[PDB]
Amino acid sequence: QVQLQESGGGLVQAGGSLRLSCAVSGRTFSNYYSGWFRQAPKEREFLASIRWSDSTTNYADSVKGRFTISRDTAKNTVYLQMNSLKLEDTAVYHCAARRLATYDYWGQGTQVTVSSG
Amino acid sequence: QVQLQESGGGLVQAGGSLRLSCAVSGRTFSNYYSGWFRQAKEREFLASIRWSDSTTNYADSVKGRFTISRDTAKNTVYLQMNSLKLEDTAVYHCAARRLATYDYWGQGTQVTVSS
Amino acid sequence: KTRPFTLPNLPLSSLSNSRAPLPISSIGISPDNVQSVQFQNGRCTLDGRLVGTTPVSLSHVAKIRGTSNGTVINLTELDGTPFHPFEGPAPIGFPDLGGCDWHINMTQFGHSSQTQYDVDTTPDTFVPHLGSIQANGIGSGNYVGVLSWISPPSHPSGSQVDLWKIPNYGSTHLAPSVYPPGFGEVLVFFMSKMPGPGAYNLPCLLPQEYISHLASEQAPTVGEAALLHYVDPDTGRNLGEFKAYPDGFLTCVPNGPQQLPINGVFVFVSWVSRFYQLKPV
Amino acid sequence: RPFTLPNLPLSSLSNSRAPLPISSIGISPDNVQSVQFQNGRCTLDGRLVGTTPVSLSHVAKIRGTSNGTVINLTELDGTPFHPFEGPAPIGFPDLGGCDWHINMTQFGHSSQTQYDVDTTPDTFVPHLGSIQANGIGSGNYVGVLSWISPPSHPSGSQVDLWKIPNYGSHLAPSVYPPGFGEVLVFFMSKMPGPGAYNLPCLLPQEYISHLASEQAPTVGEAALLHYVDPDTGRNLGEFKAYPDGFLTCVPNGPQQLPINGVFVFVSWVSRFYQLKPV
Ligand SMILES: [Cl-]
Ligand SMILES: [Cl-]
Ligand code: NA
Ligand code: NA
Ligand code: NA
Ligand code: NA
Repeated sequence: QVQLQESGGGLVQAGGSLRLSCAVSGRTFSNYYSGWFRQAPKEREFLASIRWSDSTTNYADSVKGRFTISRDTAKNTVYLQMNSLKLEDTAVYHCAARRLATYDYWGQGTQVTVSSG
Repeated sequence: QVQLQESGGGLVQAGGSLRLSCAVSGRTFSNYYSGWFRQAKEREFLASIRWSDSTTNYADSVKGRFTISRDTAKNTVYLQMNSLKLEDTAVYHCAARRLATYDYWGQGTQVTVSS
Repeated sequence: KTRPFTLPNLPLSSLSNSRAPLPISSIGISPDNVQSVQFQNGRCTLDGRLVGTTPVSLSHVAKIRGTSNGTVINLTELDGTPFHPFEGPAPIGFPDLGGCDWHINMTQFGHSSQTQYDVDTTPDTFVPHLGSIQANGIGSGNYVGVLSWISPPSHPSGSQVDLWKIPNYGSTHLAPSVYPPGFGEVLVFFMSKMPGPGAYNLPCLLPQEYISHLASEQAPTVGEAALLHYVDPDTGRNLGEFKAYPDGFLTCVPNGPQQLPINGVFVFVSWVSRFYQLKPV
Repeated sequence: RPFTLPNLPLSSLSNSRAPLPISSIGISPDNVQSVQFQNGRCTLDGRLVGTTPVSLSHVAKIRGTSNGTVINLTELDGTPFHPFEGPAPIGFPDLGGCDWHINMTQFGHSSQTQYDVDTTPDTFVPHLGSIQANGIGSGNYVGVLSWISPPSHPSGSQVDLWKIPNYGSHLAPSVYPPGFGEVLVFFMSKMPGPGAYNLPCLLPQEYISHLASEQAPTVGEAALLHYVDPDTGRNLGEFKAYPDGFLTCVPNGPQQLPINGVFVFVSWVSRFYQLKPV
């Protein structure tokens, strides 16, 4: 089965940076979009996607210029580099995969808590 | 537009015969199925024919008595109804299906069998 | 008719042209000299009625089948059953690319090898409406052929590839022309790259997978036009308003659609009147 | 969303392992105990598996750049193919047990070229992104499977389209008959070439694009289907579709059924639901 596993969350000071990772395994399809979502307690919010083959990226306005998505094809891992973190960025962050237009595969999520100190 | 036009209905005596025809015109697709139906409660399928190879399919109620055929030059489908029974009284419609659904219908023709 | 109108929830660049078995690579509009189109493949109404030579499956698109005697190819239906000339243009699936020479890859059941069949659609021998086309050197036998690549038409000499045209099937009752409907709207086409000695882009009115969806669904056409949004599947953002018309074509008002990403999804919003004014794309 | 299948006659639909019309329903020979096709794989809730594309325009095709010795593969839209745990780029042909003859064309160039593919040698490694050029000159090409012939190796072996090729030097999973007298059901197409070849697949391609769009939740262990005559509405045979994306029946067989019928969903049932023999 396709498996997505996030890592890298935790407590970070507002204005700081955090890098999340998503390990993709069990994949039989050669191309797809990897996406990062988050959910606060507040419907789930799309943040960023990257096409596996050519690394085409797509960002939500909420994070454009602060978050950067990338992927390592040798390690089959997708990353979300989150800079200038805001208190409102506190959420559980999920990676997901869409083979066509729908995100059918989801990781379990990693909590990110942005603190004032 | 695709047009189907029946002819040949009317009054017929029991034990007799009637030949219905259905002229198909305005068609841009080269192959399809033509079917004959009748209704007295619910509509009853009687026979269908594939345009290209004349493959037929009949309801058990009429097998051996009704024959469906088609003339590719006249673009006409025929329903030959022999040894007619009182229970054959109904309004008869021809129809055409490009795929699995009969989307095109004729206006219908009344067939009245008397004894 | 059990379900309201919908379009597949599939990204456009994953779908196929309906005039050749080619992936969709862009959205396009026609050049200024193209005032209407009359494609015979890729024709399906919004309530699921196929028109012209259009098949429901891409496995029948831009294909021929028939028997060569060395001089002519006598056409059949693609499953080998008889083709009966009629008021319409050609057997189901027959290629409809005007304005070019065709190069059709011919194969056989029960024989090795493939053969390239070169088709000029302009001569008096090209009469698929009557069931025959010139063999142009294809030896006697039974063949199935699929369009492989194209080149400029052999006649008139020096003319350019023009895929907005259809071929001269006769020596014919055709699926009807599609016209821009007014209100500043222009026809929208799904484009595919076609192999051959140029930068050829083949337009069609509907992706093939839309056709098989509409033909199965047969959703009631309950308005004069279906308002669509072209949506980003990640963000859900509306990238542009379009109208789909019952005869089976889309329009927009350009500001254009050629600059839109090709990985979006067309989504039905509402039935509207033909007078509904679109926001420019 | 309720589960449905397209209201389209089978003989109007396409194989999902090659761009061929469906010409019959079939069952496998007794020696075939499972299948593991990599194209034509889609779950009942609409998840593609293996190399399966949603569109026939991508089925049994290759794309890449020859240097005269190897073809370095790309995705079919020309963007990079990245070797991964799986078998090959999306759309790559999955016909084992034969040599392939692929019709190669080029954007911006005239002509076509037949590419002859033995899938057995050490150089056939689409899993690692390359296959032998076997005389195809340098350039960028798109290829589609055109015809097949007996496999070059093992010497003298005959065509066996129940097999998949040796992609390597992680696959869509195998499909097994589930018990209760049930056998796998296949949609067959005539494949060009010198023999009388019949290519089986698990699902028509148009079913795949339907399921992928609908994504109806799989609310039972099996979907009871009827194969229906569109003229009379008569049930010609009971079938079950299973979540991984395959059909079964109990033969009395399906090979004698007319090919112009329609599969219709009837009800979700348990995996143990006993079918009437066809
Ligand atoms: Cl069809
Ligand atoms: Cl795809
Ligand atoms: Na124009
Ligand atoms: Na003929
Ligand atoms: Na002509
Ligand atoms: Na190998």
